[PDB]
Amino acid sequence: PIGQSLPSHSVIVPRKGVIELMRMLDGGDNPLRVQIGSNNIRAHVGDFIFTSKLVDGRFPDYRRVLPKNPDKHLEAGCDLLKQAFARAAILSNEKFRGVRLYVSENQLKITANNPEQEEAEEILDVTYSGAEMEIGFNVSYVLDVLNALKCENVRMMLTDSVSSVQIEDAASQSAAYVVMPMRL
Amino acid sequence: MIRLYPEQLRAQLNEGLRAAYLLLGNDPLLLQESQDAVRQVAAAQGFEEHHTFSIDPNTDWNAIFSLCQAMSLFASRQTLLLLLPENGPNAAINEQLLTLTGLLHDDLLLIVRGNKLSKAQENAAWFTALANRSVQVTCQTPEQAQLPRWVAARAKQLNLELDDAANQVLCYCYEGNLLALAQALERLSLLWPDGKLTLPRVEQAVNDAAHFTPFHWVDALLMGKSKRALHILQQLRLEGSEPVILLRTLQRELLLLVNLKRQSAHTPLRALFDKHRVWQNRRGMMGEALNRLSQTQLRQAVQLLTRTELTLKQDYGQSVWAELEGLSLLLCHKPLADVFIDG
Amino acid sequence: MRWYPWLRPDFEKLVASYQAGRGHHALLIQALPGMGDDALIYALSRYLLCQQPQGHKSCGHCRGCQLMQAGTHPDYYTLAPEKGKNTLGVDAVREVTEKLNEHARLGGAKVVWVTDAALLTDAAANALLKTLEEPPAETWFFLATREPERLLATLRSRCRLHYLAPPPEQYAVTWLSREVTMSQDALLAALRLSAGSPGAALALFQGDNWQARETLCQALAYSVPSGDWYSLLAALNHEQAPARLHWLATLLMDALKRHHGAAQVTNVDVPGLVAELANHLSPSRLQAILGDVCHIREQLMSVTGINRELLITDLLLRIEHYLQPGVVLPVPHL
Amino acid sequence: SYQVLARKWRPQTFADVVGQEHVLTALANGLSLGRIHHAYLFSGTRGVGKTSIARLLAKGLNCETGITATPCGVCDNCREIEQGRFVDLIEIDAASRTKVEDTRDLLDNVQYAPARGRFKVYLIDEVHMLSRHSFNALLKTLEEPPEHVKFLLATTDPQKLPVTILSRCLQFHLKALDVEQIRHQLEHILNEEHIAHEPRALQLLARAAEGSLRDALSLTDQAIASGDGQVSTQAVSAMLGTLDDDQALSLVEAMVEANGERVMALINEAAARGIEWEALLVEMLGLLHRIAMVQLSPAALGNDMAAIELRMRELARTIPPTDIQLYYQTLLIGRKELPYAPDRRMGVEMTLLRALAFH
Amino acid sequence: QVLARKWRPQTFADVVGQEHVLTALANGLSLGRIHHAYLFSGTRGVGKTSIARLLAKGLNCETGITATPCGVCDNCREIEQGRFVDLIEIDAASRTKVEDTRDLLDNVQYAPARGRFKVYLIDEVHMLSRHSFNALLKTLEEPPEHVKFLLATTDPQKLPVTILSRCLQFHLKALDVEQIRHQLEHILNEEHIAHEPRALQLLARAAEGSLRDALSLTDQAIASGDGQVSTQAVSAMLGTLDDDQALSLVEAMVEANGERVMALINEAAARGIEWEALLVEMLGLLHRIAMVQLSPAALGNDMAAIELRMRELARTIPPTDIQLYYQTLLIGRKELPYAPDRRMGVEMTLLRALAFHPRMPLPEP
Amino acid sequence: MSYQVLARKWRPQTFADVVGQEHVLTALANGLSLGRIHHAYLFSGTRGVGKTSIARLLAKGLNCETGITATPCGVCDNCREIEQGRFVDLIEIDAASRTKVEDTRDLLDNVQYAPARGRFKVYLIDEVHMLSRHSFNALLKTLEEPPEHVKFLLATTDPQKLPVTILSRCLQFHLKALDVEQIRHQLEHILNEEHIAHEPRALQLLARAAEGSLRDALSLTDQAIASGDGQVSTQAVSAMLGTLDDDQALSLVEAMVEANGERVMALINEAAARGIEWEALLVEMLGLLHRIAMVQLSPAALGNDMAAIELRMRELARTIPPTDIQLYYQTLLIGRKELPYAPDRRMGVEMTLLRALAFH
Repeated sequence: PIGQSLPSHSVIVPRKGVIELMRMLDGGDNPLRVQIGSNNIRAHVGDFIFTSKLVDGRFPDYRRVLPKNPDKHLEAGCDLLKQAFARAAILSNEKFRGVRLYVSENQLKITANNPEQEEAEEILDVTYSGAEMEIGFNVSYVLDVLNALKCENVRMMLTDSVSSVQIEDAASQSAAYVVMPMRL
Repeated sequence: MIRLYPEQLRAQLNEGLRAAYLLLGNDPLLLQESQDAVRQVAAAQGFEEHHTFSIDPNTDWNAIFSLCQAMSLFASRQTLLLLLPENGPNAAINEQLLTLTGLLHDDLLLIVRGNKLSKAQENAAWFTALANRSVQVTCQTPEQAQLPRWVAARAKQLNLELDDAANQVLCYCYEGNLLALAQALERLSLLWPDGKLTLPRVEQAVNDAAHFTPFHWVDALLMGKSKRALHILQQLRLEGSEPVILLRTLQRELLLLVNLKRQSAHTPLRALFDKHRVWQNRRGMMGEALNRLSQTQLRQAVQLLTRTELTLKQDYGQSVWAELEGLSLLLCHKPLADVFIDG
Repeated sequence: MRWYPWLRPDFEKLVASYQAGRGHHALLIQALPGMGDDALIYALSRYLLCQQPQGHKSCGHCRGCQLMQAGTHPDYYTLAPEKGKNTLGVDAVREVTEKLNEHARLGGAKVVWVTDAALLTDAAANALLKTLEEPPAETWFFLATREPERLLATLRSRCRLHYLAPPPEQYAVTWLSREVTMSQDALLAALRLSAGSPGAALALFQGDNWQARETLCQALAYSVPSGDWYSLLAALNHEQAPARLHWLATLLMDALKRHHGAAQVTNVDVPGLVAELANHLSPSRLQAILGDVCHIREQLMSVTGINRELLITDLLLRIEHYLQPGVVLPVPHL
Repeated sequence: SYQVLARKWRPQTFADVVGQEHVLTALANGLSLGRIHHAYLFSGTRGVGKTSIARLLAKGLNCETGITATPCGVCDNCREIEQGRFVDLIEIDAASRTKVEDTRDLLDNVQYAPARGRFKVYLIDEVHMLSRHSFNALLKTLEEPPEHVKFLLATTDPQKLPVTILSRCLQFHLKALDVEQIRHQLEHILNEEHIAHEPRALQLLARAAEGSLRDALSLTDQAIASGDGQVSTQAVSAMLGTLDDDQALSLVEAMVEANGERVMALINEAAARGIEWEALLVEMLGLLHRIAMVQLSPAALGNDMAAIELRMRELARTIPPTDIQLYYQTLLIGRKELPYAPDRRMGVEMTLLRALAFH
Repeated sequence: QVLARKWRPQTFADVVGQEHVLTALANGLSLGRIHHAYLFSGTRGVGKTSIARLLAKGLNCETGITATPCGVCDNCREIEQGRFVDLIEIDAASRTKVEDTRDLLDNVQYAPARGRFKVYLIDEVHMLSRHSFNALLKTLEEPPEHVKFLLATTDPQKLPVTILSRCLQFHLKALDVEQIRHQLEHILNEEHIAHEPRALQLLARAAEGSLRDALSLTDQAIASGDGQVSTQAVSAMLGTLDDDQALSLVEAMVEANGERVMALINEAAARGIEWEALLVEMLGLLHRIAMVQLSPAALGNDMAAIELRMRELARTIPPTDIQLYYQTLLIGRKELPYAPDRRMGVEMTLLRALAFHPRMPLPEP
Repeated sequence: MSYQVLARKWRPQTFADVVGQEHVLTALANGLSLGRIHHAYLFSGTRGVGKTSIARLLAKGLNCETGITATPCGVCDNCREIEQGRFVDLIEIDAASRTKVEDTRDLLDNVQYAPARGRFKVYLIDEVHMLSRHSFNALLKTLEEPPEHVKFLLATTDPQKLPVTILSRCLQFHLKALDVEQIRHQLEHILNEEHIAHEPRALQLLARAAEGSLRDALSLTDQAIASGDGQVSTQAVSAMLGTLDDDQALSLVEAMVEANGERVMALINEAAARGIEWEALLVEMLGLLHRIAMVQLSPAALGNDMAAIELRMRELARTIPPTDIQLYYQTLLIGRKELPYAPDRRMGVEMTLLRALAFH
């Protein structure tokens, strides 16, 4: 939410940078301050001065990617889920880690099978109204965000049906995250 | 650097610790023989730590200890077989070769088997500081000529009589193939109870671990024996021979025949058969073919030879087997003449 | 090679054009890379990468230029062939290319120039199609060939060709002459023999090639009457056999020219010899023969496992066969 | 750098692309109907319209007006299609890639279904490059791929491309483009361009575009680049090395004159300018063809050697058919064999030599 | 759509020709002369496979072992449905590994779980690595008395001789335009889809004995169109005319025509149709004529009635002429590349034949 | 049901078992029985020599339970063990995964281990030529200074991929091709003893048909048998030989030379009927002509392996003068370039052949 309205600039930082920056935050350092320049930006954190030339070119869209009607609210605990999810993947598809979900309403249900025999099953809870979300996605992606999600009530806004599910912190909206289903 | 002939390897081996006993030569029988003699006497000489480690064309190098006082968990000198690159040690190699020369080569008693080095390698510093301590053992093969001699001494390796009548026939037919000839004498010795060579006996069973050279055919051709040469080839087939070889070798002789035919039709036969080459025995066959083979009729033949060569070699037509039947008679022109459409 | 003066005007247009973005960022310079294209190319990058600054300069100054001079210009690439090959592989390509999707990395435009695009590979080339066609930002691509023939068409669909013939023979000779002593006939004989390309013309006088040219020339004059060609095996038997094979051809051809009445020769480095060919040989067979000289020249290059010699020899005999009657005398076709 | 036209000349509708109606129609037609294959094979010359028919189709599938004969211009999906980014659509150059590796990965992502698209449409071009394995791997999903997924194959050549692949595509063979189809389209194009076109050059280019609209278009960009503005004849005739001269017949004649020198000295200078041999060759050949034709009928020709028609005629009749065939033949073989010569200049000399030796 | 796939065979019914191979299969299925190994080689039109599923389904049912043209029980049905257990289909994709072969070797050990025999089935084997070939020498050499390996190798050439010495070879061969034509009609009658025998012929002709391919072509006709299989769509998207055109011209050349020939020259140039198609077309006919010279035999399937033009031509045209021309033509073909143009080239080669006509060449002065 | 499967035995499973390949078998036992055995050896030779069948016999006499005998020992179960892997002292250690340097290191940590049954460690390493350069440093270690107990028994069918050092290092025995009679006889008695019906001629056919390999002989019997209802029937073997073979050029050569009209076409049609490449068929014809043309410039032309067909080649040759041979040859050669622009090579060929007619 914070920031300024103060101009954004093509500040497309790489992959690496963001890491050190991220590093330059933690509570620690000074607060992170930015001169967002297209040019470069000039970041202030630690005894450093971290500065990129920026790759200048667009950064692909990010509003569309939100599910089509992410709306069923799958208020779960990010953690529990993150656990359950972790377990389920094992005898889920072992390739893409594409767990398939059939979140029983208000509960949850998950049915995973690793093609290669086996199957994993969970029963968890998600305050989820609206009929089974019946969407599977790459659990490999997911957990990542659960965990980058410091928020532990994460409401998912899905459109129940093998379509994108937005997950956001339920608790704020900061972290809003979208992954996409697997196969059709 | 001292060149030694394998049979005299003991001279330098024994007398003193030669650093790099460099068995450059190529007769495998000779190389093998020069290798094991150093080793044997090396292993005996407290260098039992004996390892083989090639020197790739690759920079290679590994055990470059040559003194460091690292051991006393397993102290001793060791010895290091280097199989050389194609032409010998290259850079990196040369380098780390020149290092060893520089040091006690302690624990790295050099045994460099290989081949003849390249010149620049031999002028390359490493091959400069080995000198005077190393031993080059020429492991190069007999001429046709020295071949019987050798062969004859070599008989007594097997102690069996051998027959020099046979020796020759071995020297020709195994002209230049010491190793297999050595094994030749072995298979048959076993095969009989007696295992005594002599020519009659070596006819009855012939070592099927030792080749019947192109010569038989081509020479048969020299003569003009346009059937003889042909038969040897029926055999050269069942035998599976790569045609390349036959071509190669045939090419060798025939181009030699051209050139000698240019100068021969006015220069006594066979002198030139050895003023160049053309074995002794061939020389006759060969002095003939110049007279038989008049350089002109000879031209079209080359044109077919080339033809086949290309058929093979660019085209990988494996019908060169049939192309030759033409050529035999195209070249020979029969034992007489009988030159015909090319193929 | 080196930058020669005759690379400049090409450059200017191109940079002009480039600067005007009329000049397409692509570019193809026919001219031998032997007749200067490389330096010309790189002269361009020199500028182009530093963003094209000044109207047209090779850039002596510029950070781009100098960092490109240091080469450390990341923008900068030299993009030679791959060395695990010797042709400019796909991979080589894949890289530099993809680095340009990260924009400029130290500014100025990039210039990513192939040294001799003549030297590209196919996975490389195929790879390069889309990049040479499609313009990435600040990219000025610069390619070099012996001749345009050094490249594929689909590529050239998009090559903004900036032709560049050899400079004229005269100049190509004067240019050639400066640097190799031996008569302008040898310069020219050679130059001419080079399809008039200098860069190409020059090489001849190096080595014992042009001396062997002569050498060869001599043995042959003996060969020809004598019907011993076989003498020539060596004169032409060489790593430059094809070249020596080439030395020879241009004379055979000169003899057929005499066979069409034609003073004109491409080896003006001796006309006597030329005459005698025609002289001892009917054109039919001269002509037949001329074919084959190259053909061997080809074969020496084409046949796997081919005895250079074997081939050099067969030929002599066979010539020798032709000089001879009855021995049917071709003319080349079917 | 600096922009091209070729692309910029790529369709939005069937018209932008000249020809292949069988395909245009085949396309308009497919599209409109449920005759949407998730396997298409556009096989035509590089941007003849192998790539153009693909574009139309794309917009039409991811026409946000469904599947439509024409791609219903604008649709977001349609207009972004020819712009960067467009999730439904994922396009590919299998050129840079040769690896199978590249081929494997590709099959995996079809799963992820857009969070808003309507056919995850796949466009492979330059597939030929890819290795065998790369090829064979595609058969699997050409047959039954997951839904939305498509396989618009465009190929220059479906030849480095197995039977089974073709067996498993709609192959809309885009046939080639008539010089005129080209000239025209160009003529149309260039003129739209501010810079004065240049007919001569238009033709110079029309024939020169090599049946591919893309190049055609390319040429042009390039002609401007080095003509620094404006298409003019000369810059293009020269640019093209093209001899708008009758030197073809000149030499033919001088061969016939038994004239050695004239024929030869002329080529050599031409070689200092490196002048195109072929151009020169094709022409000679043609004349001969016609002349003989002029023998057949000095009318039933569909000859365009009219300026010299009389010359043709003249030749045609005076020289027996036979010999005409024969001239024609000699040089045809020499042309064949021209390149073979290590100066280029050398190969043509041979051709003519042999002609000149024929007379 | 994939009518190529869809229409594939599955019963003995769906196997055209190779009745000998069916008869044999039926037969060897009756008296136990079944050997472990079978080896189907042949075209991708009949499918190497189809005939295998038929064998398979004939090797095990759930009604014992009897030859069966069609599914029964499950086993057979399955088998053909690509559902049977002992089925174990052997193919390739990006797959070209050893590991694949291994498994097969392993089930040999096993006795059929549902089958009366284990019923493995390869398609074509030639994409796999060197190893897997040899791996089979072993198991093949000595196989269980309850595991059947039904090999298929389009070419038995791929397969080693020791195992091949042992194999019951069956070869599938190519299918006629007529049979194909006969077919496509039938199939297009099942999925009633318009066609015209000429379009069918044009198609049936273009297919390359691969019904599967004949079906690929029919597919892009239907799509080039909107489901039609008219001659234009077909002839255009195919780039091919009809023999008559040529024939009419040929009748023109023989007859030395220069205008007629010029005409049909242009006729061709006008249909946005190919120049050597013609050349080709012409050499074929020459030959046919010439065939018809010797026996009242050998005439086309794109002529059901221009037989007479042929008979005729065979009769009236001295053999000599027929060779000259076929020849003049053939050279056209080869040289056509260096031609300054295919049409000219085409034009010029006919000028040649005629300039050289063994009737008379062009006006010769 | 594969019925009988004889392509597993009747390669040398005993020192005497197979009556072809004696060249090796004889010196093998004189060496072995006697103590004059080497540390290391080499086997080679074409398949069906029982390539391996030899190495295994060597280990048995080392490891027999009748000492070091080359004497058969069947009551010696060592001996039986040895013929299988079962013998501890026989290691059938292969070579197809012993090709990295580490694969071989291990085998040498086991050259510190004595014959636990036999009297030689016999490491039977077969088909060797697959090893990396590094692997080849390390095997030589136990040769150069040799550990006797281990015997390394090497089989290959490519002795070239093993360095001169190693070769010089090893004693090589070379196994040859089996001849018509070798095979025939081996079978004749073996099947005579195996209670198997051998219609003699089937042998000679099969014997003739494949010479070089004993193994082959039995694989072919296996099909012959399946087709012969358990029997090596001449019917079976001719049948089998027909499956795998068709000659359409000899017949064609005859028909085209005779100027038979429709036999040529008939044949061309048959040649299409049971397909044959038209190009290959051209070439198949070409070669026949040459063969006759050579039978006329040398009976030697027909090599000894050609005895089988000499009679007809001879006779074709002699019914035809060679000029006409080179005339048709000329025609064929030309035909051969027609196939490509030939609208069909069958036609191309038929067209070609209809030209041969005119020269009869």
